[PDB]
Amino acid sequence: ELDQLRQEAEQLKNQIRDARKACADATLSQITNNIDPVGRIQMRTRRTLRGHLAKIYAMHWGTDSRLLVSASQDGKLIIWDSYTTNKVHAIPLRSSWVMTCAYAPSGNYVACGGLDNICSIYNLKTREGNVRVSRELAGHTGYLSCCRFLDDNQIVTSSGDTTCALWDIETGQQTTTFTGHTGDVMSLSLAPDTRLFVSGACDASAKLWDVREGMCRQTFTGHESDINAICFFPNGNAFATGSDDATCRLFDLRADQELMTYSHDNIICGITSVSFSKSGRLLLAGYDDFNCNVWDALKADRAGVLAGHDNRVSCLGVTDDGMAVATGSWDSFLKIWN
Amino acid sequence: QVQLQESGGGLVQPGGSLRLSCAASGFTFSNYKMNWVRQAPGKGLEWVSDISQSGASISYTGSVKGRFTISRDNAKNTLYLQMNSLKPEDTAVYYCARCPAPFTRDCFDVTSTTYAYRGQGTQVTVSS
Amino acid sequence: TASIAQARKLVEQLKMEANIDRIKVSKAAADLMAYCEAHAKEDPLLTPVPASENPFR
Amino acid sequence: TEDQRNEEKAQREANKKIEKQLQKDKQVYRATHRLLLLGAGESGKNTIVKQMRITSGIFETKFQVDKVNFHMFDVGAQRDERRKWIQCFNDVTAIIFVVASSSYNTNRLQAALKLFDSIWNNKWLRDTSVILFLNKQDLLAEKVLAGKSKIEDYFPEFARYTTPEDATPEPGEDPRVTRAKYFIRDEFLRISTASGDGRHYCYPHFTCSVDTENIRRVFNDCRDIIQRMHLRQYEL
Amino acid sequence: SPFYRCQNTTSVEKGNSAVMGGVLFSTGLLGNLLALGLLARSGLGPLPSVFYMLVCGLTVTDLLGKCLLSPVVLAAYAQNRSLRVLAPALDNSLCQAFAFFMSFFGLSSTLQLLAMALECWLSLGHPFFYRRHITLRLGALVAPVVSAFSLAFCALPFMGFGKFVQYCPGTWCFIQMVHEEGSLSVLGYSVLYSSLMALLVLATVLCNLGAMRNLYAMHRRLQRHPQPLEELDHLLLLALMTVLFTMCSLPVIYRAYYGAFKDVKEKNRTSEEAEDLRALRFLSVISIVDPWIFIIFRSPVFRIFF
Ligand SMILES: CC(C)CCC[C@@H](C)[C@H]1CC[C@H]2[C@@H]3CC=C4C[C@@H](O)CC[C@]4(C)[C@H]3CC[C@]12C
Ligand SMILES: CC(C)CCC[C@@H](C)[C@H]1CC[C@H]2[C@@H]3CC=C4C[C@@H](O)CC[C@]4(C)[C@H]3CC[C@]12C
Ligand SMILES: CC(C)CCC[C@@H](C)[C@H]1CC[C@H]2[C@@H]3CC=C4C[C@@H](O)CC[C@]4(C)[C@H]3CC[C@]12C
Ligand SMILES: CC(C)CCC[C@@H](C)[C@H]1CC[C@H]2[C@@H]3CC=C4C[C@@H](O)CC[C@]4(C)[C@H]3CC[C@]12C
Ligand SMILES: CC(C)CCC[C@@H](C)[C@H]1CC[C@H]2[C@@H]3CC=C4C[C@@H](O)CC[C@]4(C)[C@H]3CC[C@]12C
Ligand SMILES: O=C(O)CCCCCC[C@H]1C(=O)NC(=O)N1CC[C@@H](O)C1CCCCC1
Repeated sequence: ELDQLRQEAEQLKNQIRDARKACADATLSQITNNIDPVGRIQMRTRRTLRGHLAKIYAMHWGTDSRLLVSASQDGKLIIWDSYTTNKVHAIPLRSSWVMTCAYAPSGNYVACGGLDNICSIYNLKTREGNVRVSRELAGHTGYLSCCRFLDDNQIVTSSGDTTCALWDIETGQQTTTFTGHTGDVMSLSLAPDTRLFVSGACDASAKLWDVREGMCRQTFTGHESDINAICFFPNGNAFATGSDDATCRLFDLRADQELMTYSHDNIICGITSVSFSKSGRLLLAGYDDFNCNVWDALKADRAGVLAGHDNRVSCLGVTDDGMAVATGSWDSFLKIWN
Repeated sequence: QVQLQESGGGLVQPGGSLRLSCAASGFTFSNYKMNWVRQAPGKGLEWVSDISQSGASISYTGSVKGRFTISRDNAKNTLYLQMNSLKPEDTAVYYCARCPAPFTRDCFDVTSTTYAYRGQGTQVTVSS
Repeated sequence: TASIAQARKLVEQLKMEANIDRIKVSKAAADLMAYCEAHAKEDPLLTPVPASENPFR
Repeated sequence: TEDQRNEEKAQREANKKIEKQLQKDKQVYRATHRLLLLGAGESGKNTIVKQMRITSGIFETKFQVDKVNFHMFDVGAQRDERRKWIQCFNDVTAIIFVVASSSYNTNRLQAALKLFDSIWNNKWLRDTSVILFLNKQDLLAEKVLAGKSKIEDYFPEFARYTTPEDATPEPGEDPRVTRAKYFIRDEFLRISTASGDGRHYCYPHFTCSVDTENIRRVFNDCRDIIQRMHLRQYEL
Repeated sequence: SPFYRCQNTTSVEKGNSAVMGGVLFSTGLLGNLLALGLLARSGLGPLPSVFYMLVCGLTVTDLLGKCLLSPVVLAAYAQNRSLRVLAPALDNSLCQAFAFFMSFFGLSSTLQLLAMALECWLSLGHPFFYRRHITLRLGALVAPVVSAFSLAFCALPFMGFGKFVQYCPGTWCFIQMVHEEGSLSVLGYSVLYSSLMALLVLATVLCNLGAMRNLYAMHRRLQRHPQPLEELDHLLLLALMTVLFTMCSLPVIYRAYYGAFKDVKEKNRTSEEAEDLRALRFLSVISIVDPWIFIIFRSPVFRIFF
């Protein structure tokens, strides 16, 4: 009987592929060939942040574009001031091997987790003035890879259990569970409207899920290796994914197929982080070659290179306003380029 | 999407010979190290053999050395496993596994849980 | 049960995803280009932001 | 803007306090030695953890040896796909890899060998030393002494293997048990010595689940590792 | 008759030249220049370390002393005039300051060598202590503190404890290693300096021996089962460094002790002056040997051909 299901899945995949090919009347590269190239931009590090002991693994810019949060595997979550570089808070994490961090839009709460399979929340604006654990989400059966805040009460988290979870911080329970991924989920990305989110699960494929409906609304299978980075396009209709194959791939939610690919022959190492600028014209992807490549979102060419880090790049974040971009690496130093 | 289609397996008597063939698609077959593993009835995944990208470095398990021959053809993205002499204990479902990342030699495809880069496998049975 | 339940869920999700409102790639590319050229000047990274306006001096 | 300058001074004082905290902590961390305990499911690693300690995805065991703090981390309750999270332990002092030598037939020894090879060849682990604990030597001895579990049936090369000259057999141990032990050791030695030099080293130690001296061994190994990392400083 | 015949002589005596000092200056200058060039190439691109900063400080100290000292001695011969008259603008300077700088640089080089040996010994024999208590902090304040201590110790002759006198060649001045009665006030400073030098030399030798002993066990442990530099070559480098440092530092100490205690029966002033000059001739070789042993022989660029 399993042969019937196998044949049904095969013919459904063939039909979906034929449909995607039928909608491929043109290609983004041939239409963008008329766009003026960005050329070259010599971005330099304007601020250097020092104080982290172990390799930094996660980072997330705040909506205020002033304070930033960085997590190191020494059990430390540091809040830095972008303008003055002064550390605001230094939360000691109960779990040393932290792998994710999220700065709430309002800045009242910050989430972080890791191999402990527990997502701890910390309130930065307690009446006492100190930072204390607010909630503990210990329902996951795997390491927390990435997390992002939808609001002051709802939070999406990705765990090594191959399933994402939307939690209500107030009750501390799984409000919704997203299942379907084959491998371990690595990164998360919240759309501008906070209604849909995408993520890769080490299966060379990404899945767009709806926060309210709680189901895999769409799926993409453009990549060829494990996906480690993902970020929504500023418009919310597309997103770029980075994989260990040393190539970034753009996918549109409406096209249901890959739009373009950014890669180069000399670039053979894996990818760790990817993000878009305010306008989305520049795609900044962090590579294991100790530098970050800024590609043109339309010309598919290397518009810039940030080779200021001496160790692997772990996280990369662009402010909502797009003034500067913070690139963290395993060297325990955060560099803000502008 | 990554796709691996195994075929060539079937019934055989003790001492026979088979030639399993795995057709790959959805990636650069030459940039990844290939492996043959097997799962016996009522048993866990068992690594059989491995062949590197260029096909120079080859390795087999102790119970397979000098009995099976692994090979690859990057000109068509295909893997081959010639079993010269089989025995009853060789009955199993054979799977073809790919390296997790390219340009690497550290494999983690012996995972018991569902591996995202393995084919459906081919059932081979040996009986007198 | 699990071996067949996984395939059942996969087929169900594939059916649900096959009937989506897929859009042409030309229109998506045009929309992306329009969005890029619209906020081009509003991107401090794409265009050279003045030194005075830059808080990172 | 006097208020702005006052806020800046307050933030500077807070940053100085945080720098002191990060300093009193740079001090506690570099003095503590982190270790990653790994091994097959059928291995006696649980017994070793129990002896050393006498829902969470990671368990921590803190123990002091010669006034030196060692934090051993077990990655239990985690999926067997280790290719991703293992990279998190690149800076650990050592990886205590416990393999059951008596678990050879499926053939779990082959799976342990493949896992050790993958760990030794992993890009981000090329600078991390691996302490190989060939645990359950009593079971291997009992199986090879009075038993029909012929090793050549699962390792044809064993038919041509002979006890090396540098072998230090235990007084009273049967020559066959020592031969099997040193063969299982060379099985890992061939893998560890072919893709490593001046980056990481393997420390094979014949141990048992109930042996307490294992702790000491780790300590010793740690010293070696550290010393060797110190020798690297003398290279301009 | 005055023991230091050239104590008040205005002209440089005959029978010697500057070739001896000239070669010792040129070789040391080239060595220090190559060392600093390699250090700059490393800093522009490796990463800083305690040993790196210590070696940099040692090389900087040596270069400032081949340079503050040698040009004066060369000009002395060039104009055929002793230090007391080589600069008529001065009256009694460049004679007492010359020996001041010489002793300061010697003591600082000895202290920095001892500090490096102790750091290596603590790192190789007590890894936990090194990882707990060192840092590049100690590696940054060690050299300034050593220089300050050397200055404070060598400034004593300007306080009624110790004196500087000129020797037969007339182109250089040093501590009054010999007095006629035994003015304890003068001999005390010489004896203290000699004792400090001997203690530092012995400590450095012991630290190097301990480092080599630790490396031999490490060598065997690397031998059994488990381009880069090995440990059996660091052993030879440390042994050569120790041997040369001892053979260059023992002569001056021996001469000081001899002038302090065993010369009550005066002996052939000519031979004594010759031996006093020779002692420093060998002592100056430490600054020429350190740059090659600590950097050049360790730099990969040199080992490719060597
Ligand atoms: C490559 C660097 C180290 C320079 C080479 C070292 C040379 C210049 C050193 C090593 C030993 C030194 C000699 C040590 C002893 C004497 C005897 C003395 O009565 C005259 C000077 C003389 C002859 C020294 C001259 C300089 C010397 C020859
Ligand atoms: C790498 C870092 C630690 C710097 C190196 C150490 C510094 C502090 C050392 C290197 C050489 C030293 C100088 C060497 C020579 C002289 C002239 C002498 O009259 C004493 C002061 C002075 C000027 C020394 C003071 C300190 C000094 C500048
Ligand atoms: C600047 C560093 C490198 C060296 C220190 C400066 C050197 C060149 C200076 C310091 C003292 C100087 C000497 C002192 C006085 C005189 C008097 C003059 O009638 C002849 C030259 C002579 C003998 C000078 C030569 C140059 C000299 C040695
Ligand atoms: C402190 C370091 C950095 C600089 C060293 C300054 C040196 C050159 C100074 C310090 C003390 C000075 C001496 C103090 C007193 C006298 C007595 C006078 O009748 C002749 C010169 C002489 C002997 C001075 C020469 C220069 C001198 C040695
Ligand atoms: C651990 C760090 C952060 C704090 C170190 C502060 C103190 C203990 C350090 C700073 C500079 C150091 C000194 C600098 C150089 C020397 C030369 C050595 O031959 C004797 C010890 C001595 C004198 C050091 C002793 C310890 C020292 C005084
Ligand atoms: O010929 C003569 O009159 C003898 C010259 C007097 C000795 C050499 C002085 C000078 C030179 O002349 N050649 C050098 O290299 N000098 C510099 C050495 C100098 O670093 C060292 C530091 C440590 C203690 C001892 C001196």
